[PDB]
Amino acid sequence: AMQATTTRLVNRIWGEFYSNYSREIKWDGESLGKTSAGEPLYQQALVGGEMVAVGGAVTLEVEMPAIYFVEYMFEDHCKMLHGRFLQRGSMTVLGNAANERELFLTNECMTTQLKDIKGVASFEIRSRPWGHQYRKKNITADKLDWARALERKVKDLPTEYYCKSLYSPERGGFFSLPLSDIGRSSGFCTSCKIREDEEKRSTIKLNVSKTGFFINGIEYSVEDFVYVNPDSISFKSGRNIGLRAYVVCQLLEIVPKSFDVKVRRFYRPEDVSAEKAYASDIQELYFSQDTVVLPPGALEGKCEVRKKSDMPLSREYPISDHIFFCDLFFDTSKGSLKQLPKFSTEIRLATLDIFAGCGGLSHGLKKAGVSDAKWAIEYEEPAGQAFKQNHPESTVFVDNCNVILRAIMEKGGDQDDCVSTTEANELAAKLTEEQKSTLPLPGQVDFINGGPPCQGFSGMNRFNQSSWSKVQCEMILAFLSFADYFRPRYFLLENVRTFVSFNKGQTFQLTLASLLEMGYQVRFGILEAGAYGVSQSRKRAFIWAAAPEEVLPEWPEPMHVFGVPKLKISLSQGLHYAAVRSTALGAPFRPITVRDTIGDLPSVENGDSRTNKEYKEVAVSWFQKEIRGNTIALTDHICKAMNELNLIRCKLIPTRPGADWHDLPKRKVTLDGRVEEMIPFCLPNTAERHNGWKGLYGRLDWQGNFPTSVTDPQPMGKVGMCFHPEQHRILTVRECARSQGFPDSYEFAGNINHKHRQIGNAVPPPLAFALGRKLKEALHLK
DNA sequence: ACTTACGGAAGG
DNA sequence: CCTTCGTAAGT
Ligand SMILES: Nc1ncnc2c1ncn2[C@@H]1O[C@H](CSCC[C@H](N)C(=O)O)[C@@H](O)[C@H]1O
Ligand SMILES: [Zn+2]
Repeated sequence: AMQATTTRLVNRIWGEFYSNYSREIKWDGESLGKTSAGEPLYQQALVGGEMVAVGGAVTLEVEMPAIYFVEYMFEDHCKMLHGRFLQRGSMTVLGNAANERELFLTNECMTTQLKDIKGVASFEIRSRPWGHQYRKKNITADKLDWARALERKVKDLPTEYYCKSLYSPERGGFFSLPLSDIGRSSGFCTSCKIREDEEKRSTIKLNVSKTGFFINGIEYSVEDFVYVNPDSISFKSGRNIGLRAYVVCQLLEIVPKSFDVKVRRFYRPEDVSAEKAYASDIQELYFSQDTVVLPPGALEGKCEVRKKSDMPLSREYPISDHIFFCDLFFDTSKGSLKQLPKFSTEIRLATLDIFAGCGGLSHGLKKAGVSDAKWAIEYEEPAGQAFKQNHPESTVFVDNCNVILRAIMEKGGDQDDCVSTTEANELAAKLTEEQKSTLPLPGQVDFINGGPPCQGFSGMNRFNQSSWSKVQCEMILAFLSFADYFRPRYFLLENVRTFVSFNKGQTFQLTLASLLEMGYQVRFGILEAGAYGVSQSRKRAFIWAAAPEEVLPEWPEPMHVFGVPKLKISLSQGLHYAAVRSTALGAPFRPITVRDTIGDLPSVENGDSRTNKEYKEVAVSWFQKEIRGNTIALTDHICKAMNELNLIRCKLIPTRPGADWHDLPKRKVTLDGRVEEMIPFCLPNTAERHNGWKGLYGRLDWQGNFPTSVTDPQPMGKVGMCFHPEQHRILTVRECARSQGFPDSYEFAGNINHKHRQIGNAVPPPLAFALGRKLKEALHLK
């Protein structure tokens, strides 16, 4: 319940949203060259007295006039000018959080006569050096710039605009300026060439040798292995049943018609039965002799099909390899599976994890090879204990982030740049010298990640205007202040999907506006955790930020079928951005089900409290072999104890898909001597406004998926689906951890409520691993 | 320390 | 027009 401790930059950005806020036209000079069409190229000109030059900006009438950064000028004797659009900040995803003097370069350009220019706008390109050591100089320069801008605005003088980033709504973010590709004055525009290449890579182009084509840039050819959409050849938490994956085919022939492709076919284990898909590798295929003639537009990508001997030695949980293996033959007519009677042949960053929790993000990030987890901050004792247990080489501060930040800023001597409450200062002054000597200092942290609390942004929160929820939503400012003070090379933020829509997006827009103020490149997206190898409907919003000299990571490619449409962020002007595709209509791998996740764990009764057990059966599914590994000790296979009435209700729920409280008979039970009603009073009382409370007192489906992991699985909770598919009990701690992708060797601390809170709060380790892989690729790109 | 009671907006 | 996805008050 502490007000966030912030630097003055973040405090100034958020303002009131912070609780603790404190006609003559003539060429100038000679020519310098000619275009490919023999047109002289000039660099300087005069248009009615005002001066136009390559690298400046010009104005066109449109309501505010449009601004165009001049790329080149040339001459019919008609004077011409090519310019790239400079979008204003208010017309971007920033909205009302943008400055009135900042312009963003876009990939849209136009050619216009010099007579159409309304005037010349004072325009500069801003490129400040990056580093924590330039913060004070940047602060002084920004104060001077603000004073000059206010002075000019008082006297009604023309505005002076600056540009430091390029706005990509198609890539969804703000990237670094290609300073070497703009203002060349050579008759060649990079955006024009990019547009031409994008237009070219869209049509059907049969190759010269009549053996392949160029669908969407991909160069398919005969004997290649391709993906085909399965359509071209429900209850709560069970919407993935009936969803099929990509049909893997071999390009056999190019049948002339403007042509068609004749392909063979491969069968997956799930095409035989659901029991065969359970006990089978996710990358297994069956040879068949069925050929289909398809249009060339039905192909969805390329893959490799090997034998079991030539499969890659490295095995990862989040599978990013488009490699399958074929060993058996599926007879379509008989339905049998027989044997086969042309297949295929340093950067670790010192990391600070704020709001660490039990270490779900840190585990995946450091498993990918990009994070060190050198420092962690987590103010809850059980979660900090779990983090220390799972990352023994990490320095964990079990303290408020607003106190750790105050201690860090006070250690560095920047007490005048800290906006903190008296309580934060008093608690920071009460830190022993041992902890104040191991605190991180700016220049030692190259990566800051972590997810601030989402309980104030979640749509479940009925009371999101209370003091507690308003304080929880204020932890964004402390995270941004950590990023501003330390200035790491990379920055990662995770929150709920509703974080981008909360308060009309004003919290989201004010976040990017902060990161852009520090001089970052910011990109945003929304990812579904169930498309990366878990049986869970978990939609999370991610924000990547990088220094101007670094490369922004790409988004991981989902490889599992999941019944979730495209998750779009609304930018502005009716535009939307989807970070990744939707795998509902096809993906390389089949969805993970509940039985694949928790099918092999031994049965336990209600209220089991044995924290140490032994595995009874061996792993069967592909998930169980990957989630257990070499673990021989079963930990935290314990479930919460239900009272007599709740246990009585649980035993009367049928063990069939779609079962919930609607199947409870209407009768009076006697427990003690108390007489109660079997059906809870609150469920039919407000069922009309809550979709009938579907899923409450509901069992999981063996072929479905787990619902969203909450910090307190209850029978009568907004989720509801917490009962075992076959056992009269709630899901154990270990089962809820497996549903989140946690390896069986992971440890949790506290009582059962603390462990459940730890699991329900954590980022799925597979998603963190995928993000870390993308970050590793970005780091190697530099 | 548990158990019950339960609003409304963003996307489709 | 369904389909998602935690905090307070009462024992
Ligand atoms: N002000 C604060 N200072 C430090 N930790 C905080 C905090 N406010 C909330 N937290 C912690 O942040 C955690 C949620 S973030 C979840 C942990 C992490 N994202 C993961 O993937 O595992 C909670 O457990 C809470 O204890
Ligand atoms: Zn151009």
